[PDB]
Amino acid sequence: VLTQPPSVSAAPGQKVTISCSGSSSNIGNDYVSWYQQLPGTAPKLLIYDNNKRPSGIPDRFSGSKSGTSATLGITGLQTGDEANYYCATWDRRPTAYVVFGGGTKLTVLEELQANKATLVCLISDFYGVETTTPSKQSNNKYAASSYLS
Amino acid sequence: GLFGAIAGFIEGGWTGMIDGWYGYHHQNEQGSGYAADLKSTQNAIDGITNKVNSVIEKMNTQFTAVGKEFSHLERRIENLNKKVDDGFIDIWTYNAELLVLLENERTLDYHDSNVKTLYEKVRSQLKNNAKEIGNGCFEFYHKCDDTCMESVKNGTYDYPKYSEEAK
Amino acid sequence: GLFGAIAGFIEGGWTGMIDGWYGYHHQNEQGSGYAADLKSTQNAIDGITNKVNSVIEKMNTQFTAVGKEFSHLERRIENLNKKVDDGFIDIWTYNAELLVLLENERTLDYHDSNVKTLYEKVRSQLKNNAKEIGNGCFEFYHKCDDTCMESVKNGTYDYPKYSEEAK
Amino acid sequence: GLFGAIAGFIEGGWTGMIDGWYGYHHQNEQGSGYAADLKSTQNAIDGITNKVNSVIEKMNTQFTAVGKEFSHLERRIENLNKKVDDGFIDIWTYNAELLVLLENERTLDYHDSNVKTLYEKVRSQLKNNAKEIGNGCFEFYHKCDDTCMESVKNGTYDYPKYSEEAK
Amino acid sequence: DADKICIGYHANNSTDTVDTVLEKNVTVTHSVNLLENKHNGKLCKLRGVAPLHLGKCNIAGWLLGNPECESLATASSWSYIVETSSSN
Amino acid sequence: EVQLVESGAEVKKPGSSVKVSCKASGGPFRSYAISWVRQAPGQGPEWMGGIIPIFGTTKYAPKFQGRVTITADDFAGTVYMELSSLRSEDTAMYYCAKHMGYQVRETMDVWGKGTTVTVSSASTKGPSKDYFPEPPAVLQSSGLYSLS
Amino acid sequence: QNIHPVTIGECPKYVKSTKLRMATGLRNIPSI
Ligand SMILES: *[C@@H]1O[C@H](CO)[C@@H](O)[C@H](O)[C@H]1NC(C)=O
Ligand SMILES: *[C@@H]1O[C@H](CO)[C@@H](O)[C@H](O)[C@H]1NC(C)=O
Ligand SMILES: *[C@@H]1O[C@H](CO)[C@@H](O)[C@H](O)[C@H]1NC(C)=O
Ligand SMILES: *[C@@H]1O[C@H](CO)[C@@H](O)[C@H](O)[C@H]1NC(C)=O
Ligand SMILES: [Cl-]
Ligand SMILES: [Cl-]
Ligand SMILES: [Cl-]
Repeated sequence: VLTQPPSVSAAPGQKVTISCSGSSSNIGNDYVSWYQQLPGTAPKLLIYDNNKRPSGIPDRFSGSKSGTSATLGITGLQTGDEANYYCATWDRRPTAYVVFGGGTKLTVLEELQANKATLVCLISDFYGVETTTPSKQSNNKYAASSYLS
Repeated sequence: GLFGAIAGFIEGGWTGMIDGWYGYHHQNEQGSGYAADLKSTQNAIDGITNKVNSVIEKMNTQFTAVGKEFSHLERRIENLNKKVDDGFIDIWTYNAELLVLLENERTLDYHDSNVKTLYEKVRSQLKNNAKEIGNGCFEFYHKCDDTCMESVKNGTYDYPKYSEEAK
Repeated sequence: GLFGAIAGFIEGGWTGMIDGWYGYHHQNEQGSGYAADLKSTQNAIDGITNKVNSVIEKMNTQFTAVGKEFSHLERRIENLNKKVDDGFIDIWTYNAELLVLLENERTLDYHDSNVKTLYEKVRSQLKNNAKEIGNGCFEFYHKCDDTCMESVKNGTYDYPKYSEEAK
Repeated sequence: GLFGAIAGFIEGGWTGMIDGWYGYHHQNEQGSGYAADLKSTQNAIDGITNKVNSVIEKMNTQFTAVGKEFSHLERRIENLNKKVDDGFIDIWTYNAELLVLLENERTLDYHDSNVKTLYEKVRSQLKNNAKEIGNGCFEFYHKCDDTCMESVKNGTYDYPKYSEEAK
Repeated sequence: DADKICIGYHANNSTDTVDTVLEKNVTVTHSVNLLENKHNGKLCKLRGVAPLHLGKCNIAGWLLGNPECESLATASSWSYIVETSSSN
Repeated sequence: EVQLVESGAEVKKPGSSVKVSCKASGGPFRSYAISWVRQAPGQGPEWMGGIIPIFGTTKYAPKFQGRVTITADDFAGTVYMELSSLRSEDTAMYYCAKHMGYQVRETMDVWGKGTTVTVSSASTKGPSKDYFPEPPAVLQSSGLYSLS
Repeated sequence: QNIHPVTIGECPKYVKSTKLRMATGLRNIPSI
């Protein structure tokens, strides 16, 4: 597999770099591409053949490969650039296939009559049992839920 | 074939070259193998897919076309209607069969030209650093390791570098 | 192209050769320039004008062909008449479009063959008094002044005369 | 021709080669003569007979198709029937004439390719044991008696045997 | 000194053939069939709209109201009309 | 440009199989390969396999080797993906993406909008609490969602 | 299609042909 740092952060206007490290079976002997992924949308190609950009990708995106490590670079960091970034390459390991990196997140700075009874404990306005993961309100305060069957 | 390559001076095909239509088989001390030529296989796949789409687009679909009924006192227009229906079928059958016959001939010649173009490209690269031994093979006068072979297949063979290293 | 010359080993065209379709660009101490090859441009213009005239002559002009009127009790022959008119239009549209598609392919290949024929003619003339440097250029081993260059373009180059004068 | 041989670098034809379409004329101390190349003439006769049969088979015979009679009150369907008959004749006339025009061009180019294929076969055989003197002739550097000439025309010329015997 | 490279082309074990005017039954590595010869042997709905089968009756019997065609009195919409050789 | 349009969402039980499709604009024959990529929630993409024009040959990732079948109806400009012996872990968004050329490769330059496949032991049921496919909610061990 | 010249809907063009195969690849020569 390809290893990337799990998470990187920077302030607007800065340059960040996302490293992708593999082995001699993948990156060390084949080309590397990069994809950007925004919530709710499909992966978008940013870099192909190590360092080439498709039409429509701005100048501030760039890539390179050194031996076994590839590297994505972004400059003039914008709020719209906060997404997940993935490297991909052609692994000749066992049967050949396309392999993605782990990913790198860029941050910019009545019922009791049926012999059943369930508990209700809500929680919001923050910043046997199932538990709701902390979603995001329009308020921008964290909300969730929890129940003990 | 019109270009003398397929079933020509290259006597036959390669079941062991699986990744494309035209390519190389190399043989040096490190080993041997096949490799398709991507750039030329791609250009042909462009044209052939285009050819097939062209045939499709020219034969617009037939919509609802049912027969008609005539009385025993209307046999002249009955036979006229039959004459029309049969006539057009004879013509589209001719058109369909002829187009496929002619396009099939051109498609085969097309592949034959593509192989010949590839062979002459390599010949133009290697110049007199290698001996044209017929059957489409070049025998090198210098040691051509894997990097050397890889550069021939990329079109960036270095004729000056090896002209001094001949055996 | 089927002959590997146009967009082939001759990588591109010459906006500076204005007097014809195929020709030469020379370069010696006196100067440089373009010159169309009259004899081969003429042969192609013969054939292409002939091709265009052939298309014209095969499509005889349509004379007066107006529609017809039918009553509410004649819809079978009304629809038959419509079937006939539409059918023939579909067939001449197919014929017209197909002829132009096929002739366009042949016309381009034709030009490609003409360039390759010209290049091989010169190659056959110069023999080994000049070095084939790819891209369609020959580099001379002897000084080739304007008279020398003019004789190459006339097809009367003097291989014995210059074989003794190599640099 | 698209292949530069017929009416090309081989300036003309041979009324004295009577037994085939393409072949050889040799000239050594014992004598001279023509000889058709059987294998290549046969392949062409295969294809051309096939071509002619293909044209035949695509034009199925016309069976009984007589006219019809109409009264002075039936001129719309009379003219419709005339429109149909004339229309189909215009279309089969176009089909027939166009097929023959296009096949004639391909047939001539076909012969041109066959001659060029033969010339390159011999060239590939003789390699540098003979001098390409244009017009399609090879001038030998060694004595080539009748057995030698016969082996060239069989495709089993012995380039190693004669490379040591050059004059 | 025996290092060599050869140009060549693909082959496989396909047995499909094609025709040209010059030659018949040419085995080629790849081809497409352009001609459909297979049907399902049934009369179906046409884009979710079932046809009108007239059965024992013909056009005249349907519209006039022959006693044998009460099955057709409910016909409102359809995609095509089907008669048979027995529709008398 | 090119439009890749996947077929609708699917909800299937474990051990069954699903056949999704991807219809491409233009053509209908294409000169570039098409492969399928999926992505489970909170995960990176994983390639599944692809198919080559004219040659029709396929390559599959080792993880799905043995239970995925990619096919193409070039006259209908459509490519299919059939995945069998479904596990709950197969719940993901499935994309078709095209390659720049005719070989499958790390470079997919245009993607479809994706379609979802949900694999749960549950069946559809109306709410009373205890409803299945989503019309924030949480899911019990039952596979049933319960909201508030 | 060669099934029937009467059609309802969106059908292929009817022809009387029995074979219509179009080469996409090259001449297959596996064993020589
Ligand atoms: C292959 O050829 C391209 C030019 O077409 C060149 O840019 C590239 O560097 C070459 N690759 C190698 C390994 O020489
Ligand atoms: C050009 O060639 C013709 C033969 O085609 C010849 O008669 C003529 O003398 C040549 N011109 C010159 C200047 O050599
Ligand atoms: C002519 O060539 C064939 C091979 O094509 C060979 O078998 C035969 O012996 C040759 N004839 C002579 C006289 O060498
Ligand atoms: C081609 O093959 C078919 C089936 O094997 C056969 O019926 C037909 O006669 C053959 N035609 C020719 C010209 O070989
Ligand atoms: Cl061939
Ligand atoms: Cl061209
Ligand atoms: Cl000619």
